[PDB]
Amino acid sequence: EEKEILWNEAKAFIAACYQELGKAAEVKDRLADIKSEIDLTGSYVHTKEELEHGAKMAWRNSNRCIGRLFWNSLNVIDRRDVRTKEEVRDALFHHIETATNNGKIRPTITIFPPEEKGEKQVEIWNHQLIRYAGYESDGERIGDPASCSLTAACEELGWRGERTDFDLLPLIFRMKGDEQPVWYELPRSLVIEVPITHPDIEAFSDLELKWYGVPIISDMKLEVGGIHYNAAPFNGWYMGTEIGARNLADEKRYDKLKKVASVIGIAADYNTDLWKDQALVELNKAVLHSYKKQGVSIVDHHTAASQFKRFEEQAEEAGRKLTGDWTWLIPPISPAATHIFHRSYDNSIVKPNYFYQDKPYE
Amino acid sequence: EEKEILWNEAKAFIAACYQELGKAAEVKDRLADIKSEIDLTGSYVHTKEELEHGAKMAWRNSNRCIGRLFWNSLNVIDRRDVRTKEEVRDALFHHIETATNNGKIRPTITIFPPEEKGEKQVEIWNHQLIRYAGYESDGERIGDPASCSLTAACEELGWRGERTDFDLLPLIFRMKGDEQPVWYELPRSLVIEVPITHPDIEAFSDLELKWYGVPIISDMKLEVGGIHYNAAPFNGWYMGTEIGARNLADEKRYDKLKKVASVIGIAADYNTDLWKDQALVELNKAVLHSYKKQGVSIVDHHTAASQFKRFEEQAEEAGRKLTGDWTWLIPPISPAATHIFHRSYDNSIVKPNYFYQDKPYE
Ligand code: HEM
Ligand code: HEM
Ligand SMILES: CNCc1ccccc1OCc1ccc2ccc(N)nc2c1
Ligand SMILES: CNCc1ccccc1OCc1ccc2ccc(N)nc2c1
Ligand SMILES: C[C@H](O)[C@H](O)[C@H]1CNc2nc(N)[nH]c(=O)c2N1
Ligand SMILES: C[C@H](O)[C@H](O)[C@H]1CNc2nc(N)[nH]c(=O)c2N1
Ligand SMILES: [Cl-]
Ligand SMILES: [Cl-]
Repeated sequence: EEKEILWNEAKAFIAACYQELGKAAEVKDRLADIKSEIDLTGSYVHTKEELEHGAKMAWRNSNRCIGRLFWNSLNVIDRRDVRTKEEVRDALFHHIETATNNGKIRPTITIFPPEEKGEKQVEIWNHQLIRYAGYESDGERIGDPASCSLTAACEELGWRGERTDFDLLPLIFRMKGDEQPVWYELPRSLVIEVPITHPDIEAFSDLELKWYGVPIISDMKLEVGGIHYNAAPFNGWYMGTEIGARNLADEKRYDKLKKVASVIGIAADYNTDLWKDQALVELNKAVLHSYKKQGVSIVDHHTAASQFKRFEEQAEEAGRKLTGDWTWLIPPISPAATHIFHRSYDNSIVKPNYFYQDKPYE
Repeated sequence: EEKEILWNEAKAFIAACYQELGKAAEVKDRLADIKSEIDLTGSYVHTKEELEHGAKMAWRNSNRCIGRLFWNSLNVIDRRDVRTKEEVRDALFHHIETATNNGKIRPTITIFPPEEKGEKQVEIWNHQLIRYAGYESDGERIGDPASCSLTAACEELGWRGERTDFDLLPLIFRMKGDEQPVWYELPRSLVIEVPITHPDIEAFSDLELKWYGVPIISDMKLEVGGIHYNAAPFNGWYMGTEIGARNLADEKRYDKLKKVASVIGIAADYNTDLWKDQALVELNKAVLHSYKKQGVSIVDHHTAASQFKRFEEQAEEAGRKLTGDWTWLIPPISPAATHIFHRSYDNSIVKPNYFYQDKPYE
């Protein structure tokens, strides 16, 4: 009965995947073998090629992603073999090292064993493999509020943060069978961080801002042909606005705009001065400059939008329908200056794809 | 059979309107009289109170409008009495003068006689009562491209523009019965314009930019209780971004960003410099400064969003459902710095409301 759903999702997926791979003739016999595998086992196992291509399609179908031009160059690491928490740990460490690539970031995904009966083999608690802790107590606020609750959950497990504004959270995950997750401190040698400086306002370094090099999302499920890879962390490189216009700017995040206005020498008293907008622009210029100066990959929202226009053009030529979420595709800074703002996008969900799933805590 | 639609729209409208006006008891007898009026005549006529309140509700229900906090102070001018093109003209002139109010702008609407059988009594061709002409020929581009086609249609009627970048289009409209519209040159004494200067970059005036004081939208239909007021031009004051981030910035409008970058002393060579964003911010600061210096009403996107937050709060207290179009409500500059960006809005259409209708030409 769920053997049903799996089979249909498998037919749809294998047909399209083998088609795109020029292997249309092998569809029939591969489906045959799958049809039997589901019967006996209650599931089927992807070939390395299907799994690599599915992860690529899934990125291609991510409506909210402006970076999709490069879907076909995704570096897929197949780690369906892992059985131990040491192996998971070492896999997660490797992912960080290989994706980082000394600053020249490789979009990469590491794929762990999929859910069995909706039962997770590996359950990752981090939202990104590399994220900063957040604390709030007695009015006091330190670090990244977005991480307050995961931070409290790590501190239930005998971890303790130093309470700087940029404590690296440990990796934390649970193995099937275990009642509590384990946690491992990140080796600082693996984590590139970028101090934020401004191209020509030297006082900007007084803010003592920094951010980490690589956003590695670890809380989404990759679904491919009815197989549910709940643990499959992936990374791109940052678009500068994500850091400069949100992580560092939002009132519910680091909330730095007033501090930025002060070091850039402008008043923060009157809305009509547009001081927040000016602060946002200088902060965002600073972030791109710092990543570039440090030789860590990053893209500005204008170039990103240009690439996405190429993605739109490439999709039409291949005869693929384009889907997209206008509300996430527009950048949070000068959106009307990108072509994205001035057109609309069909927000339909096509599979394979990445999906939200609930965290264990919270 | 359309006597049907009219009656239902009339019941819905009178019930809600009289309710909001504390006149619930008068609903039954007023409906009675309407029920008979439709029977005999094929339509019904609004009282002055219903028409004023309907126009106010219609603004309140405009999902794309961030300025709705002030819906209840709309100044409604009832001009259902007009029968001649001289009267229409003089009504349109008055609207400009009274809405402008020497710079202290009054949100106003002038309401002309409604459609009879879907037949317009008065058919206004302008998109705004005050707009700039646009020309394109032999690669050459002058004025406001948004106005290219209306401009060509006026020049079919024996008008001729001087071909500056800021020619005022004439008022142009057609009376039921007439085959061609008539046109009337706007008296310059009625039209306030604002030269764009920057608070502290004196070279900014070399761009020789200006814009008109009052946006008076003349192409939407006001619908109230099944009555279709195709001619009912209305105005607010500008939000600075409409001028600085769109009318003057869009490549398909005045396309000034490169020129702005030059006078503000920054390079326009590299996306990573975020020169468009910086140009956008200085251009927008300039617009707000110029309107304020000239004593012409204007609002910045931050204050506007704050007012709209108050509108949201006021709607909840009155037990009214809020509707809104997130994609138009977010400003095109620093949208993530307003609360609007971070919540969602039900885009349902509630009546009374303003609607798009086709232009005669094009
Ligand atoms: C290579 C550089 C990449 C860039 C610059 C990029 C850029 C972005 C941005 C800016 C967002 C929106 C975040 C926001 O507005 O808050 C996003 C969303 C997303 N991206 Fe990408 N991306 C890249 C690579 C990838 C990769 C490799 C994948 C997966 C294989 C991916 C999948 C997604 C998904 C699933 C979302 C939506 C997440 C959600 O719903 O919360 N992207 N991307
Ligand atoms: C008092 C100051 C006002 C301000 C600042 C204001 C602001 C705005 C803005 C910024 C937009 C969106 C334009 C865009 O994003 O391109 C808008 C849309 C709109 N406003 Fe207002 N508004 C005001 C008054 C009014 C009035 C008096 C009415 C009618 C009685 C009105 C009805 C609308 C409508 C119908 C739209 C949508 C038009 C469309 O769909 O094209 N507003 N308003
Ligand atoms: C469940 N959402 C996952 C998530 C957790 C923590 C931060 C952002 C997230 O999603 C937004 C998102 C997702 C994938 C991205 C890939 C690359 C990139 N530069 N930004 C990206 C941004
Ligand atoms: C059919 N759309 C009408 C229209 C024609 C020409 C310019 C803008 C328009 O609609 C957007 C619009 C509508 C009403 C507004 C009222 C006040 C204001 N400051 N901006 C406003 C902007
Ligand atoms: C239809 C499509 O979403 C279109 O490009 C919209 C985008 N959002 C907008 N938002 C505003 N404020 N004004 C516009 O003219 C548009 N155009
Ligand atoms: C659900 C609601 O639209 C929400 O505020 C969205 C708005 N658009 C967004 N767009 C981006 N890029 N990132 C976000 O986190 C959000 N949040
Ligand atoms: Cl992030
Ligand atoms: Cl306008």
